[PDB]
Order: sequence, then C-alpha cells, then structure tokens
Amino acid sequence: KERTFLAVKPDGVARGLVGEIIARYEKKGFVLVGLKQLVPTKDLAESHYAEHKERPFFGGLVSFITSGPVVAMVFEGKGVVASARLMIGVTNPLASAPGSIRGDFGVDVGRNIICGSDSVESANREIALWFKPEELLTEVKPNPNLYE
Amino acid sequence: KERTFLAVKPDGVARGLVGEIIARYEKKGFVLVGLKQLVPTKDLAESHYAEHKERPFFGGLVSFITSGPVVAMVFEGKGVVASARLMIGVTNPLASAPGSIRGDFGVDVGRNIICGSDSVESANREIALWFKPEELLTEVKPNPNLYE
Amino acid sequence: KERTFLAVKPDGVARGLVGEIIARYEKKGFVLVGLKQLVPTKDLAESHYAEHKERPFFGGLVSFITSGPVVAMVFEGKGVVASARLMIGVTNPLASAPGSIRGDFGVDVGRNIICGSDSVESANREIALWFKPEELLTEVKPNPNLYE
Amino acid sequence: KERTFLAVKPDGVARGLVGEIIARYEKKGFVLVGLKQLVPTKDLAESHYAEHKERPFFGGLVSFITSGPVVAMVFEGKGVVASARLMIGVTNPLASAPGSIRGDFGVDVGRNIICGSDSVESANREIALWFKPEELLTEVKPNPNLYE
Amino acid sequence: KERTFLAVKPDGVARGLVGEIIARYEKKGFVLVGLKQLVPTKDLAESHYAEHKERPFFGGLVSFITSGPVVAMVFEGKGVVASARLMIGVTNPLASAPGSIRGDFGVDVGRNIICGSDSVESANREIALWFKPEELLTEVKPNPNLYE
Amino acid sequence: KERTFLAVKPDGVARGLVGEIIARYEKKGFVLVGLKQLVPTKDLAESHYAEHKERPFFGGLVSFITSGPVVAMVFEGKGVVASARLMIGVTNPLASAPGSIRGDFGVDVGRNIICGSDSVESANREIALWFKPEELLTEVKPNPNLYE
Repeated sequence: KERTFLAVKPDGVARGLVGEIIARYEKKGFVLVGLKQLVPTKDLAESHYAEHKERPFFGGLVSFITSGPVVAMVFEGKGVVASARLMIGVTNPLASAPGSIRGDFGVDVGRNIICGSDSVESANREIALWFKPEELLTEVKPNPNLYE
Repeated sequence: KERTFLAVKPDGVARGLVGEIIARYEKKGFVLVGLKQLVPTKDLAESHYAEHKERPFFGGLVSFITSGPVVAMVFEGKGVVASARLMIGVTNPLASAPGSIRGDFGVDVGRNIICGSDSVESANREIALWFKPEELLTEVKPNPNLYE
Repeated sequence: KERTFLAVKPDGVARGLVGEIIARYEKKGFVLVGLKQLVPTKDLAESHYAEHKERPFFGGLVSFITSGPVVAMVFEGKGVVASARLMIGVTNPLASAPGSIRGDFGVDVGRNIICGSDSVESANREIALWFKPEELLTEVKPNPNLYE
Repeated sequence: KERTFLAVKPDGVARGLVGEIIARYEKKGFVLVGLKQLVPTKDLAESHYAEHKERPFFGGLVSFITSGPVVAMVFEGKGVVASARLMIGVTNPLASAPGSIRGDFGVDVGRNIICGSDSVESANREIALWFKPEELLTEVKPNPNLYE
Repeated sequence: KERTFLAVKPDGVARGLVGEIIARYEKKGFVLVGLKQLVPTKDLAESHYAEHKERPFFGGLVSFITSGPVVAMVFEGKGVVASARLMIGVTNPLASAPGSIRGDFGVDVGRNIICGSDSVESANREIALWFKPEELLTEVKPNPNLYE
Repeated sequence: KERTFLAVKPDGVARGLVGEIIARYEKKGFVLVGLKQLVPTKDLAESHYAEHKERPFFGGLVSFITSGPVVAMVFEGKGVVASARLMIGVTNPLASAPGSIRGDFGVDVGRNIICGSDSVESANREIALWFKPEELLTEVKPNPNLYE
C-alpha cells in the first residue's frame, strides 16, 4: 500500500500537539509503520528542504527544524499522500479550514506545526532520508473493516 | 418538521463509531425520532438499493449491508436531509473534508461507514421501508433555543 | 459472554447525551447486541421497577420513565454488569466521581440520566423484559485485540 | 496585534456552548484580552446592530440579544478578524461546513449562536462599544511557539 | 439555589485552559451567573487569601495571582460548592485522580490551575469580594431536564 | 527531573490508541524525551519482564509483547513515575476507574493496553534497556507555567 512521511515540527512538539495529530491519522484508519523523535541534523534538514534551496527562506526552514525535537512518522494506506495533505490544510494556517490540523491549531506560515510529503515520489525520497529500512514495519495489518 | 434516514453500516458498527456519529447529529440539534439495530434482510437491502439495481455493483451493496448489524436512525429538524449529507461528506472518503464523518474516519468508497437519504422524497420512502409507524416518535420537542 | 441492560432515561435523551453514552461503552470494548428507542409502557415500567414497589418513590420512578423516550441498550462483554456500573457512578450524581457518566453530566438523584442492571441475575430479567429474542444479536464478534 | 470582538448570544449561552467556543479560539492560539457576561442594554444592542437599522429584521436582532445573558469576548492575534469568521462559518448554520462552530452546532439563521466582527474597522468600533479600556489586557504574551 | 466562586489562575489562563474548564461545569449542568477576566489587585488578592495570612506561603499566593490575568467565575446549582471541589481534585495535582481538572492538567501544588470556594460560607464572602451585585445574573433558568 | 518508561503494547497500537495515550501525558504537562515504534526482540522482552521470570505467565508476557509493534516512550517531569501509574489505572482494566487509560479502554488483564515503570529504580533500568542515550533528549524545556 502507499506510504507518506509527516514530521511534526519543533513548534508542534513544544505546544503538546503530537498525540492529537497521531490520533487524527489513526482514527482515519492509516497505519503507523514508522515513528521516532529526534533533533534533526543540519545535513538532514538541508536534504529534506533541497527543493527550496535557491530561495532566500531556505535557511530559515533549515534553522527552525534543527532548533528542537521533531517527531518523524510514516503512515500507510490507500491514497495517504493526498489525504494526509487534505487533513493538514494549506500553507497559511489562517486560511486553512476549521477541522484541518493547521486550520484548528496554527496561526503563522512560519509556525505551521506539521509537514507532509508532496507526492508519492517525494514521499519515497523523504522516508529513505529520515528512516532506515529496519525502522519501518514490514507486515502491515489494517483494520479489516477499512478496505473492501 | 423534515425527517431523514441514516444507517451506520456494518463497517461503522464494527469499528465502534455508532455513538460518535449519533453525538454529532445530537450536538447539531436534530432530534432522534427513531432508532434500532438490526441485521438487514436481503429483501429490505434490495428495496433500499433499488436505484442502483441495473448497475453491476448493486449486488455488492446488497451483500455488505446484510453482512452484519446496521444501526438505523431517523432524525428530525429543519433542512435535515441536506444538512445530514453535508455532515457525512462525499462518496469518496479520501476526498471528504476534515470535519465530516467520512472525511474523519473513512478511507474506501466500499467502506464509507454511513449512508443518508438523497432527498426529502427518498427519505420518506426509506423511513417507511426500515421503520414501522409505531417505532417513530410522534410528539417531538426540540431544544427551545434552536429555532426562532 | 455476560450481558447487561442499560437505559438512558428521558432526561438523558432530552439533553442530547445518547451518543456520548454509547461511545463510552464502545471505546471500552463492549459490544452492542441490542438497541432501540421507545416510550416505555406503564406495564413495562412497573415490572422494571418492581424491586421498589413497596416504597413511596415507586410511582415517581414509574411516572418519569414513561414520560418521554428512552433508549434501551444491551451490551456484551467480560464483566460488563459491574463495569457498566463503575462507569455510570453512584446514585447521587453530585457524589459520583469526575470521569463517570453521572459524575460528568448529572446533578439530581431524580435526574441521573442512565440506569444499568444491578446483577447478572437482574440483567437477565431486564433484557427479557425490554427486548424480544429476535431483537438481540446472536453471533458476536468483539475486537480481536480485546481478549487474551 | 489585531483584535476582534465575538459575542456568544443568548442561545449559545443557554445551550451550554460557551466553554466549547472559547476553547476553539484558545487552541488556535488567539489570546483573550477581554471577557465578561452581561445582559445587553437596548441602547447597546441598537448601536451594535446599527448597520441593519433600516431593515425590518433590525428589531428582532435587538429583541433577542437583550433577551438573556451574552458572553462578550475580545481575542488578539494575527489575522484574527477574518480567521474568527472562518471558524464561525456562514450566516446560515445549515450551510456552514462541518468543523465550524455554526456548522457543528446550529440550525437556524435566527439562532446562530455567535457573532464576530465584520472587519478590522467594525471590530474597533464594537470593542469600544462593549468594553471599557480598563477591562482589556494591555500587555499580551502569546505562546512563543506561535509566531515566527 | 447555591452558588460558588471559581478562579482559573494565571497559569491556567496562560496554558489555554479556560474554555475546557468552563465546558466541564456547563456539561455538569451548573449555570454561569457571573464571569470576567481581570488582573487581580494586591488588595483583592490579600483579602481573598486572608485565611493563610499567618503562614509564610501567604506572600507567594499573593504574588502569583496578581502576576497575570485571572478569569473569575461564579456558578449556580444544587450542591455546587462541594461538587465543584470534587471536579477540581485535591491540593496536589500529582495526587488528583484522572478525570479531575488538576488530575488531568496539573503537576505542581504551586501551579494547580484553578481554585474554588471551600464552603457555602466562604463562597458567599468570595463572590461579594470579586463581583459587584450588578455583575451577577438575577433570574436563572437551568435546563428543565436537570432537576426533579 | 524524574523520568519514566511507558510502552503501549501490541493491543493498544493495533486498536489505534497511541495518539490518545500520548495526548493524555502531554496535557498533564510531562515532556516526551524519547519515542519510537519497534517490534521487541525476545532478548529485550525477557529482560524487561525479568521480575516475573519464575512465574508460569512469564512466557505469555514475552510472547505477546514480541507479537507485534510496540511504541516505547519516556516522559520527564516531577513525580512522573507514580503519576503515570495513577493515569494508567490498576492491573485489572475492569476494576480501573473511569478516566484512567485502562479504565476507559480496556477489558482484560491480558490485553491492558499499556505498561509503565514500577519505580524510579526500575524506570532507570527500563529506559537503559529500550533506549540508547543518543535517542533521549538532553536539554528539556517544560511549559514555564507548569512549575513554581
């Protein structure tokens, strides 16, 4: 099945939002196949954010995410990359709908709590970045009531 | 006042979602005028799904809903048929917004937890299908703070 | 497995507490094997309350419970009769602990929201009172993660 | 920082929705810089609703809001006027999305629970209407994890 | 009916716990007859804490409570003074049960979030301290489903 | 500050209870200083359960915990070892109070969802068992509103 990578960033961890966030994806029915808390390395942060490398805000992205603990997760399930994004909301928390994570909890583009993969393609890249293969679940059993 | 019919299907019952679902419509202010759990008969299931009778997925619809317990409800209140639908989300749970029932809990079109009437017209039909007149509340008292 | 009978009384129904209550027993892992809303008959109410027949408050018990809709439920699971009672709290809602149903929601002995069976013995009696055998689930499947 | 004025009207207070509403804006990260419960004066109600003065429904607006207690609040934070509106929903609760306040709790345009300022301009006016300067917090400290 | 005084102290306000706390007493069925946020005066703080005047920790109590905003409330209902205390927990949050306010949210005796009146006698005193008679609701209407 | 070790066992993970559990300790104010999901090794399981080595149920304990994924956590804060235990409940979920984790969610001694350290002494041992020193947070910053 599809897998995505989500990190709740230092601001989400510091605000005590980790469990609330995991519980939202668990209720949806996605399965947790990798999880750890870590303080990202500058090397890791720069690779993760490589797409924004030419833009002046790249260095801020890199400073913040290495500024404290991150909890890195990967979830598995049908259509999880796009669904996970729908559940986060949009870039600007102020513009994100009530009921989404950033819509419910966030106020600033610079402190928007959580990030998730763009695409199936960048998810594959990001998972291999943040996780070793031995840190990820091999045999996954979803609730039998979830999939036809 | 308007009435609609909602069934939480075998997958919603099995996942322990019944109370969560009723509590959403109670908080909104709709009044429960009929409620029961039952394992639908094939005769009942086929009439309920008669609209999809010509399509090949008709038989799957009929197999699943008779496969386990269903909790059948009817709610009363202004604009309840459309409102109830807004609160469920859309056919594809993956595409349903955060904050809706299928948006919050579901992943597969084939396991989308709950169904509700299309229209005032099919609600009237579906209620008479699933419920006897003596199983429905006659005198309804909504919260006095709900309606001008 | 053990079964118990719980009714959320007219005051709980009228206050929109039905879903909240069912969701508590679903989360605990007990399985719903019977459910319906009805306005109790005086004959039914008097049999249900037969134990208090000699006491002067018997008639009040009987008046209130027939005064509006009741949602009658039976749940199945290990030790459900005593557990269900632990989750309700004690007779006086004011004295019931935070976290219990009556502790969280109720204020008056006369409006204490829900009743549940005393014992396995009176549960058996009360279930046969309120429910026909064909209204109760025969084959029960609990979450496989609940029981060793 | 921006400030807005929100009142939960008599119907929201009477339905026990005050805490739920405040908790939504607290979780978002907006800071409470003024709060009180009062039964609005006719003079206050007419000024507050001055914009609808020419329309026939003006007098109903004025009757209802002075009909019971109101809890008047002002919140501070980036983009709070528009954000607060996004979180309330739209005029018609039936049409308001799941996850919004009116979408979750309300049914009637005439009983839509809460009102919030239109604009930064009318917020400034409404705050000075309902609150004395000494009733508002001067030094505000938001969670340090909220703003970049 | 009985009335009690509760203040959520600067630590509860700063942690965004105000709405959660009010919502607990609203769900229980107690009625809010007074509410405001204020930064307590030293004169007010010393009178409020007069009982601990001889003990060395008196001055700390007085320093903290005047250190930031407090939201002062009074609730009405049967047995509210003792019930409100049951719902808060005990002095030491570490020892307070799960399901109580201090049991759920607090860790330190010095930061225990909320205080409520000791007795009907000190409630009467504390209400007259913190509130003017014109700031309190005169005609109270509780949910009709609460009291027999 | 004190640290404790908690594991949500395979039954808690499989039931989608991970986020709910973390969110309870985050709300209390304890700080997450280590977190990962893993499928325990038999060597690890036997050391963890060494205290029950002579009893016949030792092998069952060891079979179950290595039977699926576990999410291993360590939390930091004043009095966290005893507090964490208070929040879990007692051995028998049926006997655990409403409001505790096992009281809210569990039914069987053999499937009681989560375990936490006995004492400060066994916490120290268990943390060194399950975690490498580099997997644990060194500089911890609790909410400034938590500790006097």
